[PDB]
Amino acid sequence: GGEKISGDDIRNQNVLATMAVANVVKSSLGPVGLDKMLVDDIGDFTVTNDGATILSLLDVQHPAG
Amino acid sequence: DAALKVNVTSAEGLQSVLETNLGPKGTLKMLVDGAGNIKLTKDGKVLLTEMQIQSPTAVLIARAAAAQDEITGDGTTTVVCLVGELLRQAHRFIQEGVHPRIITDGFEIARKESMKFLDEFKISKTNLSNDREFLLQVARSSLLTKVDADLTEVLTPIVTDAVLSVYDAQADNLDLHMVEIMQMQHLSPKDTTFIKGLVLDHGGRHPDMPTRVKNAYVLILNVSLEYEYSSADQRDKLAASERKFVDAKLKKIIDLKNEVCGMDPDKGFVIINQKGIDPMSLDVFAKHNILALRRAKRRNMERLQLVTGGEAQNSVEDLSPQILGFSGLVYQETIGEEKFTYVTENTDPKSCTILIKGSTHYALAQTKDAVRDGLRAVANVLKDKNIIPGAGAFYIALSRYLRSANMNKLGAKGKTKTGIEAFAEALLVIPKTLVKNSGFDPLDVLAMVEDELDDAQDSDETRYVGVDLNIGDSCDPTIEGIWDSYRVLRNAITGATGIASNLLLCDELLRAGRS
Amino acid sequence: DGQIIKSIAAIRELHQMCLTSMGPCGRNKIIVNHLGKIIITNDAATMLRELDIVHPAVKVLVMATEQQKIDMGDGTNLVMILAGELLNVSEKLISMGLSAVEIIQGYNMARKFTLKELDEMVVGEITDKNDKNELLKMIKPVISSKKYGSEDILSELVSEAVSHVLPVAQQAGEIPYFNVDSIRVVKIMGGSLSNSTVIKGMVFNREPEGHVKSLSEDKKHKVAVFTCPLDIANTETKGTVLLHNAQEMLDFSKGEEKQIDAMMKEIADMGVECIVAGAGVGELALHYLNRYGILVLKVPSKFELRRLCRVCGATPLPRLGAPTPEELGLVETVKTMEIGGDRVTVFKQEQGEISRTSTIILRGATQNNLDDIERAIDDGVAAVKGLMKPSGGKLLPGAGATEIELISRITKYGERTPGLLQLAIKQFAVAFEVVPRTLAETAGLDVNEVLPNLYAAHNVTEPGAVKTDHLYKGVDIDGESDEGVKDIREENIYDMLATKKFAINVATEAATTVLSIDQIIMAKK
Amino acid sequence: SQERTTGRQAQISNITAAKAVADVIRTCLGPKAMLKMLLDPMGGLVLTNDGHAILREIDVAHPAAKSMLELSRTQDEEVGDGTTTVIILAGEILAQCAPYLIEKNIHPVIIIQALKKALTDALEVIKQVSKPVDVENDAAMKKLIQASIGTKYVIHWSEKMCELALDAVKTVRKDLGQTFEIDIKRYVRVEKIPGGDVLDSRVLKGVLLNKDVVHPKMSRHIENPRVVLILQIEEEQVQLMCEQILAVRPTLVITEKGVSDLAQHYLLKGGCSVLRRVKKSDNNRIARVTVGTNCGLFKVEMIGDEYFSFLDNCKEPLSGLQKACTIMLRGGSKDILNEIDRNLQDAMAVARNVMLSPSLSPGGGATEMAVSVKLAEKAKQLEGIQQWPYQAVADAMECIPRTLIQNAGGDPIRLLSQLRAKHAQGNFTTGIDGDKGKIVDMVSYGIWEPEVIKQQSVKTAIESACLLLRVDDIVSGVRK
Repeated sequence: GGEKISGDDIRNQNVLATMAVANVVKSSLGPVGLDKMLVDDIGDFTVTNDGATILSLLDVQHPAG
Repeated sequence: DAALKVNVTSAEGLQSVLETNLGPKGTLKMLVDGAGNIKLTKDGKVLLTEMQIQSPTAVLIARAAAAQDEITGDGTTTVVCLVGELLRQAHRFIQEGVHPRIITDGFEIARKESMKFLDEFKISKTNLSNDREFLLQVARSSLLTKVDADLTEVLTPIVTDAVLSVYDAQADNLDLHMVEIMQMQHLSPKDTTFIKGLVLDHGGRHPDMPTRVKNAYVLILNVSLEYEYSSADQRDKLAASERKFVDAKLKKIIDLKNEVCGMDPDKGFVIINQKGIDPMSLDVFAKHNILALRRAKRRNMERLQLVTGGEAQNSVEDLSPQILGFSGLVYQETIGEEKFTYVTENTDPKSCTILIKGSTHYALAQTKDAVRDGLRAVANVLKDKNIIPGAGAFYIALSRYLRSANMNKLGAKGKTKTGIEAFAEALLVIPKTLVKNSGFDPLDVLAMVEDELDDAQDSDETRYVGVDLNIGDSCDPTIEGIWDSYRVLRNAITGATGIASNLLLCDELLRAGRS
Repeated sequence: DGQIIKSIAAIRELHQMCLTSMGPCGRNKIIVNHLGKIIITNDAATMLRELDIVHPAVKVLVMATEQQKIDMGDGTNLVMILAGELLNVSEKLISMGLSAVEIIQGYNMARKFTLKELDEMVVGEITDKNDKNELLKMIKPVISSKKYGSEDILSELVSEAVSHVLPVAQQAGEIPYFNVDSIRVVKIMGGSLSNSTVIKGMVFNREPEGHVKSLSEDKKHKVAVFTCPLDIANTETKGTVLLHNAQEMLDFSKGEEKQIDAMMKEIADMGVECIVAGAGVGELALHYLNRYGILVLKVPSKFELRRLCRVCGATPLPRLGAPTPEELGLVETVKTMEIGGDRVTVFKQEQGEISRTSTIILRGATQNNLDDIERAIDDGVAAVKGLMKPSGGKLLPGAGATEIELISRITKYGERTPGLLQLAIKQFAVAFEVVPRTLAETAGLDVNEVLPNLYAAHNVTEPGAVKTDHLYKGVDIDGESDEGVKDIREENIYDMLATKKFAINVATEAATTVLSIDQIIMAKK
Repeated sequence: SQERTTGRQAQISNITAAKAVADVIRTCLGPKAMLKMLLDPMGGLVLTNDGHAILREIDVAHPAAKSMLELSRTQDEEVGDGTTTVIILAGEILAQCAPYLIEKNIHPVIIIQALKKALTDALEVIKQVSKPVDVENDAAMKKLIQASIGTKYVIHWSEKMCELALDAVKTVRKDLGQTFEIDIKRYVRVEKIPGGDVLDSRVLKGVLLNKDVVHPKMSRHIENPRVVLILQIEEEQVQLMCEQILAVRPTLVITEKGVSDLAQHYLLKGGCSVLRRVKKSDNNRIARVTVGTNCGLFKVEMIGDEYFSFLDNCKEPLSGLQKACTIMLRGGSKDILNEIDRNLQDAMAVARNVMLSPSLSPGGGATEMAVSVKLAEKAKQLEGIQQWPYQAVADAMECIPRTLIQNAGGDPIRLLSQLRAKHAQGNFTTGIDGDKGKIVDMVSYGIWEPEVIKQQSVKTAIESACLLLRVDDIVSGVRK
């Protein structure tokens, strides 16, 4: 149901896209960090420092991440 | 009459245009076009020129300012302000069923009664004694309505000393006698300096031109100085003959200059041409100590006759000692790519030259528009010795006589009374706008003015009560020194009545033509 | 409504970019115009000249920087930086609804007090203005106004060229002569930055196409400036040849060839080895000069010839004939030499005779970096104009430490004058903290710790004593800046009195100009 | 979907979320406050001064402003008293954190450290300006309710309206003997029936049963109405209940449904008045007080709409706990009755907070000026990194009375300059007059509020700003 990608793009486009998502969650590292706002689209949101909660609700279109 | 309110509502938005530009405490509005011209000023003639308008009724508003530019030229905002208050009263009283011409006829009666009380409110002053205290106070109120207080203190003695140069025992004031204003970019705009003599706008274009001279001899020219076969021998003779036309005139300049005194070339001499100059003439002008120019103007040459008695010559045929003038001292300043010559130490100069220095174009545009509008307003003050107390004292005082009439001036019952109460309250919007531009409450200030006028009228004492916008309290126009000319206010009320009858008497809007 | 939204949002767009344009840490930016020409410079005032700006309020502030180039032009990017901070303080007052009249009076009362405090900041006037020893204190911090890559070479070439490019006299008063063209900017790619030196001669870019034999030892060259091209007298219009007999047809070509021969021979009779020609040179002239070996000069229009007026000292003469010594200049040696790898016409004078002018050879690999050097050369002329025009430039604490002490002085001015404007002056008194805020942002320092330490180092004046340490105190730009507050006089970092005098005076009216705009009326096209 | 903001864009979008709304609510403060209009999805409008329904109907595109409504609900559930002078404080903080956030490159956690230290010094100021008063005097609470009702003309009816709620206040109380005067006023329900006069409301100390008796002409007196917690079917089944209660010989009858004809024979032989079905929630009101005994008197009244029943215990103990009662509100018109309910229903929380903290904090902008001076005094003493952020907190409390001045439209600089002297140095009772827009004594003019009003607000307001400083990235458009 689609095409395939080979070459150095897999070692780069898949890794760089993971680095882009990985650099986002680095702001919550340590007590001196900050917390991310997770909006539920229903009018309420949950601001938490938990990495398991943020990455679960975060949309990821790359299976490598 | 379904289309009657169409032109009334569309023209109502024209008041907010100049509303903030009225009064000494008013502010500025920026208007910039696509040609690169930045014009920041309170003048309405510039703001109504390139600005696109929607309602066509704004064209008649600009035509009403045509007569205000000749008579006044400054403080023309009150023309549209009286219309804006009328438009708010338009749909008010007309909705009651009163015919629009009935209200218009009421303004004609109120205008005739205003001129009767106009002579009693004004204070006649003597312009022969040349009172400095009166001129400094009137010029101060005019400068605050255009520029800020920084340029007000500087230009106050400048405008005062400028109008004192033009005067006579017959009260002859020529507006075209003192006109030319020097536009230069130097230092800061606040450094503008007044000069009682004459200033030249051109200077030597060659390093060998005279740097400093004392007695200058000006030679004025107009017509263009720049000039434009069987064997090659004819080509050399035609090109050599091109310089014979200029060299023939150079030989006459050498002999006629040394005619009077040729021993010491330590004085000044100047040749002024309209078009380009022949580079071959610069060799003769350098050794003979002759100052030359390139691309010089014309009208500035006519000012030598009004001071030193000079003459502006066109062709090269007529050369007389009357053309060559004299000067006590000459100070030549080099600014930019064009040197500037100053003529000082004049015997009895009859015209003063305004030297304005500044930074850039928009910095000069504020002062250039203020001097031309401020000088013509003060020049009209010396024309008519009758002076009207300013600061909106007449608009409030005249309303008191109009609100109470009864058996004095009545006419029809309710037909004329509608126009009387309309015009009486139509003049009260000006002091409300003056306070609104200052940021205070216009009603609390007006309430104290009405209470002051009631105490002064009941006490049986003649007093003029104004409005001080700086402290937000009442004042006396005589103490503060705010005054107005007779022709300014008389033609403003009469001019406002004529322009008011145009919009009120329009019955319907019609669209006809080829699409 | 125009000041709340349109005015603030449009000015703050370019205000964030100007934060890197001031100080020794100033950063370059890439700006491509509509024509496609790339421009790299660290001066924001140079940016605004070539930058296309739409919103008028920003265009008004551009003209303020152009006036600074006429007077100072050294570190004048604060005009855009200070006005942005003054609007930020005013933005708090706009939301409160404070009257714009009280704002205008706030700068007017502060400007009168600021100019009086500048007269108390002057220490150690330099009256020599000649030798490099006294000018080193003035020139060295001016070099810091631009790229810091090499501060030794740029400061040495300017201090050395004093006796070269600038007029030299025993005692020169009454506004001594100075010109922006006293230093020619020659950009030649290649060579190290250390190879740049000052040459008393002149260099032009062109290749002689002839037999030219360079005369070096004997020197003694005669040069003259010619307005018209070299040929027989030519008709400006288009004539018509008249041919009848064989005498007119055969002698038509011989007529123009023999006349130019005697015309060019009169120039050779004066021993003229080189000329100055503003116009082109005909083909018949170069063919006859092959025997005589006389130079021609292809240089462009007189804007280049204005430099040769001081060098040679010759008056342009349209006719050729036999130019008198008044129109004959002097040059020691004319030879085509290779400086930066290319062969160009070079006038090399060991000991020459030249009037109030010289040149400085610029050696660098990157041509884009040479554009910033040209702006640095204009700062050298600006430093001369700053010394020559006023009675003196005195000295002022540099590195943006001038207004740090001025904050404590103006803050007292508001307290000493109670009234409704007492709180308005205090808001404009601390508005000068943007200068250390702007530099420390590009210095890699945190303004949280550093800025209060700057106030704690200067205090009021000093501890109890008779002395001034605060005049010698300033922000540190160095890898050791984390240690504390470094001094200045030890490194001889100074400023000019006229630099902040003309900048604040213009910025006073420029700040009130934008705040005086009620609404901006625009139009199509 | 992403909708993520990083760098400087994250802080700018979150500050401007509640910044535009803060300027809209500036007309909701003070007795001179305006009335906001709302637009629902159905096109209708609701005109009220209560900010609870204002933020609920208005849909903000930024999710950061949605917490302010939830933060407003916390103050409404805990206090919910005089939201005109209270709930506006939720938006006076983030607006004052704007001047220095990104410009100084200060990390939000550094600001959080200054936020925690500001709460410590704020708790000492709340109880410092408070003064104790007699807790047993009901006349002091009469003038307190009259302060929050000034948005309407009900001041003429305030004599009956204030005594309507205050009679229930002293009626309940008493959840503890010693350690604090906890009570629950939710058991007292206010019924609003259009028509009639406010004087028709009957309230006193006891349990008010709102229902009727068997017949309207039945005897209106009972000696000791002791309380105890188609035709053929109703007469047989109900008789097995009401008559069965008579085993302990009470003179009062309480049933779920009405009384039939057969039951009237054996119910009336007891020599007293028989009470038919009682409201469901009325059984929970008497369940708190009390097989109950020691009931002093019974009374029944007759009026067209509904009828009344009076039940007076008059002795709870023989300790004990709170009593519950009922209130009926009869307005002059239909539109008048529904609008005045906001002031009367909030009167329960007015006196409830008086029992909590008998000390009284100064109102009318005097509390915000007192805190602003104390925060400005401790700023120069602490210094350090907190100098800049902790000083801006003092300016946040200073802009709150500026909003009250906005109703008058004058210059706050003239008033605030005089408040830095006569208030801080002079006394804590100095404040801004609401009616005249001048500086007068708050206690002498009659503007004052309980300590719980300012204590549970400012403490909650400071803690509400924590969520604003913890924002980093926003993720939406996925699921939940």
